[PDB]
Amino acid sequence: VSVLTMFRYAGWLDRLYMLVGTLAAIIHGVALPLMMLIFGDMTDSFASVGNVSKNSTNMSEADKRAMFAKLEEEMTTYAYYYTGIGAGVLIVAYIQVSFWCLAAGRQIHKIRQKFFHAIMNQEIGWFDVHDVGELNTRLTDDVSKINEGIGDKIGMFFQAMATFFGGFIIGFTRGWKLTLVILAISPVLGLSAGIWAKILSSFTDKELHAYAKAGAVAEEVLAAIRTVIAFGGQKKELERYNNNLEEAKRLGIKKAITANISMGAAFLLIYASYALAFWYGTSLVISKEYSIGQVLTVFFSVLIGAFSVGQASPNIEAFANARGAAYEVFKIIDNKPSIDSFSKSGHKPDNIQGNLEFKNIHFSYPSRKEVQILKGLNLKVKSGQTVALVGNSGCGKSTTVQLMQRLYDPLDGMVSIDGQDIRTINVRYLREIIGVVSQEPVLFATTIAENIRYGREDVTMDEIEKAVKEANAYDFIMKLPHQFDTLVGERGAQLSGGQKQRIAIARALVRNPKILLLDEATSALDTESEAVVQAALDKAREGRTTIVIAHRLSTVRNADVIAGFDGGVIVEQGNHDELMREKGIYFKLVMTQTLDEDVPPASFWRILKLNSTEWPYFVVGIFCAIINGGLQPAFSVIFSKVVGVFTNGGPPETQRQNSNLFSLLFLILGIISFITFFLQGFTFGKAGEILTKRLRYMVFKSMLRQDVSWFDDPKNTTGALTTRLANDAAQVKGATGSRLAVIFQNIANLGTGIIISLIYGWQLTLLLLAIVPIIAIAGVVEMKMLSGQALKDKKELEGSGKIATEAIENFRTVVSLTREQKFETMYAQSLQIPYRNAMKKAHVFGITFSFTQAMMYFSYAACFRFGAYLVTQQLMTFENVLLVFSAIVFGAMAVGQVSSFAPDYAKATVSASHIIRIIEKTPEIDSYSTQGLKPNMLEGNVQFSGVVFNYPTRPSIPVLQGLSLEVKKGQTLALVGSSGCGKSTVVQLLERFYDPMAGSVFLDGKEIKQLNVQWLRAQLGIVSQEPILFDCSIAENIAYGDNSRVVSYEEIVRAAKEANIHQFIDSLPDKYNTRVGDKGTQLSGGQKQRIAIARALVRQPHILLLDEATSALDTESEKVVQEALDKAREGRTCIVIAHRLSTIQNADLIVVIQNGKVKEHGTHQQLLAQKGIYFSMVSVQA
Ligand SMILES: CC(C)[C@H]1NC(=O)c2c[se]c(n2)[C@@H](C(C)C)NC(=O)c2c[se]c(n2)[C@@H](C(C)C)NC(=O)c2c[se]c1n2
Repeated sequence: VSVLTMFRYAGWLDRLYMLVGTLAAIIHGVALPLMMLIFGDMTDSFASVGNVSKNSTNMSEADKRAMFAKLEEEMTTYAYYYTGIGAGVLIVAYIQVSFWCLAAGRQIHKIRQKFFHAIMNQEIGWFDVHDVGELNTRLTDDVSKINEGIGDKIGMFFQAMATFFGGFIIGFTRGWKLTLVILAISPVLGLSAGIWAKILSSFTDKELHAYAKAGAVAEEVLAAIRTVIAFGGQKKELERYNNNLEEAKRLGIKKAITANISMGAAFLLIYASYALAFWYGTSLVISKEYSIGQVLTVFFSVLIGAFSVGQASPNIEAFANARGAAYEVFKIIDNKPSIDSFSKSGHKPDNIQGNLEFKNIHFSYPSRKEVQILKGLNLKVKSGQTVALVGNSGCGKSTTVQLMQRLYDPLDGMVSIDGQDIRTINVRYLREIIGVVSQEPVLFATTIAENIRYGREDVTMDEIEKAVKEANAYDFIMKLPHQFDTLVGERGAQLSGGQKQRIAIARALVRNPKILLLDEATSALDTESEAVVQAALDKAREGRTTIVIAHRLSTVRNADVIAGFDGGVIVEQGNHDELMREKGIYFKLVMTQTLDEDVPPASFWRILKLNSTEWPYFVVGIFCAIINGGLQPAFSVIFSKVVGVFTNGGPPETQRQNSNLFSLLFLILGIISFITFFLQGFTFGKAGEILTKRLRYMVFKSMLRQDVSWFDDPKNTTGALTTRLANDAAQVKGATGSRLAVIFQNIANLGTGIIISLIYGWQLTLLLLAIVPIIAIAGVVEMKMLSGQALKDKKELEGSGKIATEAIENFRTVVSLTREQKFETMYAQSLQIPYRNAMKKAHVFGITFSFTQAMMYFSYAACFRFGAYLVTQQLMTFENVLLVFSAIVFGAMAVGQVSSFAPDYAKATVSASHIIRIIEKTPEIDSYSTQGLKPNMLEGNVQFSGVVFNYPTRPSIPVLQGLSLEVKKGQTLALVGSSGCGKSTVVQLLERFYDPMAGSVFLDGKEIKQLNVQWLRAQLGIVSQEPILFDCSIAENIAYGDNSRVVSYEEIVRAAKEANIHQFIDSLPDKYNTRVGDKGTQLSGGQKQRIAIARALVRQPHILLLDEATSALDTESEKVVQEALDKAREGRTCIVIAHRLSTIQNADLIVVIQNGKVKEHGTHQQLLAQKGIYFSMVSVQA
């Protein structure tokens, strides 16, 4: 039910098609065992011919005839065999695939529309809860997973019937009890295999979780980069915990990694066992009873039943994860909670006009426990009026405004619009009859003409023309290029909020309600706009009764009636004057305000050379690799022998030949493997260990030393970096392992394959090499075609998913609701295309997979038939075919390698390139000389000649053009610009974070941008806006280890003293030991600054860089800061930049710089004597 059924709901000819295919799949897997039985019949007639060929020394003619007759006889059996099994595979395959598609296809599609629309119907709730971020996320993600659920499933039913039926069919029909001995030994061995292997595979899981832990403890904080450069360099810590947990869980999970190699070894060991019991049980039940040297069929075949149950396993899984998540989020899908709104039929009020009535409504927010914001609200408002609400403590006003669109249904009491109860009239009809405008003027990524249109589908640019003209916007739109058909550059980020809101005005305007609501629309907008806007707001009001909650008492004056609120506490009501007269709430309050990347340059073999560098040595590794390969073709050889010696050889010692080879297999495979692996696992594994660890150490430091425009102007977040750390150390690891695997399979396949290939027979060697590289190329192109369709599909669906998102993310839409479907409709359109396209590609996968399989039987037809070729009187085509097919097996072993081990080397290398390009870098300012700190450099006079610069993005026109400043010693250089840039950049330039484009600086005499970077940052009293202190203790923080500076106790005492933070240091549990406490979230910015300053003075600068230090503080914080800073200055030079046009007075040389160029300068009153820039600044101040 629910889970699975719903999960597969909705398909007539679909469900039928689904079944159909299913069947196909069945006949398919089964098709493979049949294939095995056959190899039986052919291998048996073949064995007969070889045994009589063994007797020989007699009737030469009777032999020409018996062997030719049997040759052509089976040569035919082969024709009709591959013809059979073959044609089959092809056909049904293509079919099962169509299941996959068609099925999931239309399925998903359906689920698609029903989900979009679903969300667009869950209403309020999608604002109520959800992450409405995480939602569209799961939108796309989940939908897809459901799909993969439908297709892989098909594949599952498949291999499920391949194992079940095959292992049955053969595992019971051929043997009678022999097939049963098979069942005995084979299944039992399959058990022990899957068991032990899986037990230690999960032991690997546990080891990997122990890793992730070691990982984060190998992560730490790596942001706060800037403050860090102005600090020095962590470098030990990182490395410490780094390699620490690394090496530990390294050897450890590498013990389970090597144990994983102990697993590939346990499985292979047991493999050998498979052989052991296999051949043994055979040799016996093939020498005594059931003498057919064809037990091979049954036994081998059931093996196939096992491996098919495996593949079956991952497929099922996908059906699960798909089933599970799909149906659960499906429940959050098809489900139609709604009912607190909905969108259909309802009550129709043609009466047009009416009065708003709020009759005792008790409302609690959707957050259950949240205290009812409308602890009983009574408020009626006549038509034609314009009532405003006033509050301040948040949540109540906007709340009423809110439920006026029926948004949240009232918890109790009710509200009657016009004279009928809001809850009784149709919702759409309501929402349309209710024009509203909140603060956020949301605009869609389209043209103005549109946004408007959105407000109302049908409408001619004519009406829009007037509408806007009325919403007074017909001007900027005009002066705006493209006219009405002007887009809004990806979202509502291309014009002033004033304009935006305005447009909206227009929007809702064209809606022309009867009830207009303004949720502090004007709010959050410059004064000027504020006026023009209010203006429009008015022009649209008064013909429409309107309620308005705002803070601009100024725009509250023209109120036909004011509403007393301040967080959900109704009170005084009536005209402005009446409330002022009431000297209550109004009066008072009125008087209270008066992650993408991808880089072209890769790195061919470069990673392999730098590979070796990051490697001491491990021939031992490559060695065991090689021998390992040799080990594989070996089994190949030996097997051929076994089957051969027994299918055509001498009757005596048949048991010694059998007991020998089978025993051999065992010792050979099992022992050399478990050993070859373990051994390598240890070597190559340790390889990845150091490589990673060491790699990190370098990469990280490379960053530490790195810096300038890097973190100064980065687009490489702290995460992206940290990640880079982990992932890439790991990926290169995969680079060395691959290289290992490469040499391996190679010599394995290539080498041994060719050797045995020379002892071939020249018919087989060639026909087969044609077959392996060919089916190989068909597999690679198979994948390629598959990723392609997958990629392009993700792009069309993307577009569709981007818009859809835009709507759900921007629920505001609902405000007009005049688009829901309209929207989804447009998406139906896009969806429409990738749906027909999903069909085409469907068929595709079909023909592809099929053609694959084709190549399969085909290859077998050629192989066996071409092998057996001419065998009249005994020709060079006998048992050797085994070895030949061993070469086919060899190609298939190489496939086992590229489908296993370290990643496809691809992402491995790309990630390798990244870590390289980074570990490399260009230091730019590490150690050096470039000064000697002569006992007479302790001045501090800063010089700025030319000063032209502009952090990386030069075509944005430099923010430093021909600048020039200067500053004496032991004084305070005042600095004030226009805003943001200029101030900080200079400070920066001093810190030499960015070497100016043209010009230079002089901290005292020598040339800054030549002086010693290290020392120039040794003396520096830096304290910018947003401070910061690592999750250390204040004592340590205060004692900021700039360099060899040993945490000087009495020194730091000096820091808390002057800094003015000794207050928190006095008492407050632990005194100096208190860790910032949870990364710092326990001390006010004032405090943190106090420690900031402590830092500076702790370094005893000769220059103090104050970057608006206190610029988001308050009482005694700004005061105590300016005082500590007061004694913190004057003994040593200090450029103090700031936007405190008030406390800047106390300055020696105040410099008024107009971004790029300084315009005025000198002493305060003097600048005031210069009525102009500085003047207009203190006057705007007031
Ligand atoms: C592929 C199916 C037709 C069929 N095999 C043959 O017809 C065949 C004819 Se000679 C022979 N197998 C012997 C012999 C060469 C030693 N094979 C191996 O020692 C060997 C070692 Se790993 C490996 N195979 C992988 C690889 C090949 C995928 N194959 C299978 O798990 C598998 C399961 Se059923 C099956 N194969």
